Amino acid sequence: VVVLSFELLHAPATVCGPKKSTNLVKNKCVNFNFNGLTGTGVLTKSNKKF
Amino acid sequence: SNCVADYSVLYNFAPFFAFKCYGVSPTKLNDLCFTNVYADSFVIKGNEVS
Amino acid sequence: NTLVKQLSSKFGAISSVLNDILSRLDPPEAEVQIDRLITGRLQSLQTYVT
Amino acid sequence: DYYVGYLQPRTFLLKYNENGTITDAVDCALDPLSETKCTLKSFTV
Ligand SMILES: *[C@@H]1O[C@H](CO)[C@@H](O[C@@H]2O[C@H](CO)[C@@H](O)[C@H](O)[C@H]2NC(C)=O)[C@H](O)[C@H]1NC(C)=O
Repeated sequence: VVVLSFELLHAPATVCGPKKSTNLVKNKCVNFNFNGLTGTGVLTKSNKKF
Repeated sequence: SNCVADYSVLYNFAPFFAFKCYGVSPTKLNDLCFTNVYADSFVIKGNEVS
Repeated sequence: NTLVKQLSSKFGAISSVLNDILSRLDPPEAEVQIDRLITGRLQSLQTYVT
Repeated sequence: DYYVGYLQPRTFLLKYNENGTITDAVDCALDPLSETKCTLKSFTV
């Protein structure tokens, strides 16, 4: 018996499946998947002081 | 961790007595990202698998 | 503000984010988690209108 | 000089600035006034 234990928290760490990344598109309404975070919106350059 | 979470190897490795996923579907594991994957390996009896 | 804040509630679901439910679970399971969110959202909107 | 304190489960009201930093905090079980501040989610009552 092997138990694969994990947590899904919008990927603070990745360990992602065999998916292929594409190029970024900015200032357009696009669908997106960022390390599993899934949604639709317009992505812009951020000026938030992270 | 720090790896590509390719789960097709589990289905290719062997047929299993049970493959039961609780948090996710067993066929969506290759689309998701996992913060920390832990594999807990142990041997139990059939009457204890449940 | 209350009506928007209720969007973060799980109402018994694994996640308040619909895309996480659809990404992680196959239709027959996703429908259960989604029905839990729909029920909570229905009471939130009905309370707001009342 | 050396100091040691211990953590406990507590609820805090954390005040953030325009930048991603915490400027103040209220310990919600310290004082009736702090509990009120947490209830209202304000540092002014
Ligand atoms: C928040 O961060 C900014 C820098 O990112 C701090 O500095 C101010 O930045 C603005 C940017 O337009 C300048 O116009 C101000 O003059 C800067 N401040 C000073 C004193 O020169 C800003 O101080 C930070 N805020 C806090 C509360 O720490």
